[PDB]
Amino acid sequence: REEELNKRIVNYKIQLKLMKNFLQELIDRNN
Amino acid sequence: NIATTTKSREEELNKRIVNYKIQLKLMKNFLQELIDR
Amino acid sequence: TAFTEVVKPYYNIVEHWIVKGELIDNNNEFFIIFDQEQNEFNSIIKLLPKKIPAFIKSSDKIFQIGKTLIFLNKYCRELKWVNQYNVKYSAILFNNHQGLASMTTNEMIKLIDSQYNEILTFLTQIIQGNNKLFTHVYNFKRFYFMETNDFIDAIMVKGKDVFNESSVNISSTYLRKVLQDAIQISSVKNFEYVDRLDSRVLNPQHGNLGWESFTIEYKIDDLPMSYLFEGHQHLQYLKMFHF
Amino acid sequence: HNFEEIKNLIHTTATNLATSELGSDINDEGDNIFNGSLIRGTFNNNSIFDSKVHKHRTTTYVEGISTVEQLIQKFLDYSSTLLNDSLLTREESLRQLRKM
Amino acid sequence: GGLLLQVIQERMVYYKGDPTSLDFLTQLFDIVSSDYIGMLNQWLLEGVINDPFDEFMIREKRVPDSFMEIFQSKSEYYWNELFLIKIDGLLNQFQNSTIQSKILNTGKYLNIFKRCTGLHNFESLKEKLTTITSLAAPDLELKIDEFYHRANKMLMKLLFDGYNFPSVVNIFQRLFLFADSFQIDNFIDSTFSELKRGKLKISVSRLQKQYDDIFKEKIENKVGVRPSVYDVLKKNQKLSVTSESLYKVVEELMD
Repeated sequence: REEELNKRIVNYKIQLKLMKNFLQELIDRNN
Repeated sequence: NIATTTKSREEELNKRIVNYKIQLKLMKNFLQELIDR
Repeated sequence: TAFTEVVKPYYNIVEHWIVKGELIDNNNEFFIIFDQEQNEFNSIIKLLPKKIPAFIKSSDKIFQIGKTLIFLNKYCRELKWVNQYNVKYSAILFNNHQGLASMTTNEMIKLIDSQYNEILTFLTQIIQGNNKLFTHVYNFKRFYFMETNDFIDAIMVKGKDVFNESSVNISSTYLRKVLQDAIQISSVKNFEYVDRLDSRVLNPQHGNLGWESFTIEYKIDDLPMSYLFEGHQHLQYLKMFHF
Repeated sequence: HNFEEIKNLIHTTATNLATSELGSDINDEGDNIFNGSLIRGTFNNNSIFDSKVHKHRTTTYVEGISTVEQLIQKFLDYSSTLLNDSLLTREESLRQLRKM
Repeated sequence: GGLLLQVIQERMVYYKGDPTSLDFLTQLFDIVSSDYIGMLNQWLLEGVINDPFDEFMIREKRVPDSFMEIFQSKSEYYWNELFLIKIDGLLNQFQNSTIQSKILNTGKYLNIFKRCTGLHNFESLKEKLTTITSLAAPDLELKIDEFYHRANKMLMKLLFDGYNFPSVVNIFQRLFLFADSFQIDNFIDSTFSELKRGKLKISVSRLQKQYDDIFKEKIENKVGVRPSVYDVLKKNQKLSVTSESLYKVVEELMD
């Protein structure tokens, strides 16, 4: 059963990484 | 079957998810403050 | 004339293996090799008796020096003494002499013997010193071989109701409560390594009751000693405990 | 009950640092190894051992907290414990608490 | 840019058995790499990046002027996002997660110390330090570990002895978790009629004042008398009404 929790964990890992990359893109473009 | 242990496996996973929900929402609030300017 | 320069690279491989404990030859031209597929320290490294050259001496000691060096500087993570040793014996190979090639066989054998004695002396001073191998083997015998009968009586009296239900029903919190209560009741609460104790259920099958699955596990993962003790030995320690 | 542990640990760390000088001296030898250490090329085979070993075994908080990362991690774990123990982490417990 | 080291190392594999060619290539690699060692040594010894060519792996980035005020308030994102590791220019020695983390955190911790206590450099401490002699040296991991331990030692003593963190923990306990419930009890008693009214049916600005009279009251002290950390943190706190109700805000992190 816990496979589902692990799957959601990895999905949120990807989402957090995307958000951080968005911050880096925005800062690079503003500079 | 996966071995049972004294430490609660599901509790650890759930705590990780909650800590990943706090980081996401704080990051979203910061990005909203950054974008609107 | 040609053999001196042709053999120098082989002696450089041997120098790197002897002093720092690392393998350089990417091609198959040495009598020591690795096995990445293996999953235990003692058998990742193996010797090749067919490839031992005639001009090399004390090969069976070179192998042990290199293996113990790898073990020390990658599992025990004792970098300080490894660095001190590296400096000490580089000051003999490269300063006193001009390398392994510029060394007569008698002096080369003597140097390898000195390195072997020093390395095994330090390996003892760690494994049976800071790690206290004998004490942990004694504790293995104390717990796995049932010696502290009071602790197990405490576990059984405290868990006389938890173990009744099927192995699937028992949860982690109930096991922790049982173990802590049994530790408090018995004389293990004053035991030096009471922290290391940990209970588990191996196979939570529907047809297996609690009595047929509970096993006590002594955690030694915090020490480098755990890499010496392969899983097969632990499995034979859990079989005899079951009986 | 959870805060007692952190209070004890932080008191121990404060006492440990009180007696500790500021700034540490680092010494080194002449390092004559040269070619006996360069190991130039693509790389060695030692990379497999670094991945084979694991460093998930850290406990007993000996001599208090020694790294700022553990200092932050202890408080993060404490806050996570406070949220999880309270009836706010599951959906059934939170719903029942809200109704009550 | 930094790709030259990769070319030399790739080139050096074929001449690994040739004495003269290997000696020349090793000498060339040693002299060429010296600048990179200078950058790394300054980063690990003083926490300062110097050369503006963006050659170095630890990429500190400037905050845009348009966001200066935002990043000053939320310094956590400044100190956690605007330091990066440029993976392209890394050698195989640094191609390890833990080593990368140790280098980055050592440099950041020294930078925090310098910016906090105001020191331009660590001359006052007069400590004896050893620099990394070469990238091919065998004790690179040991040197990095020693530098990281030094940085932790300094930052730990700063936080505990200098900034009085242990008392900040008790202050947070009191203010947030009511380890001393007398003040909050007075607050609830004083504003019992207001708190139970619907969100919009009561003036928000009054609760701020009725809270400050209870919590952040003050008696001043003469010049030169040191303030207590509790004194400093009392005036920082602000209590405000928010639109996100408890049962709604906690649902996200699942009148």
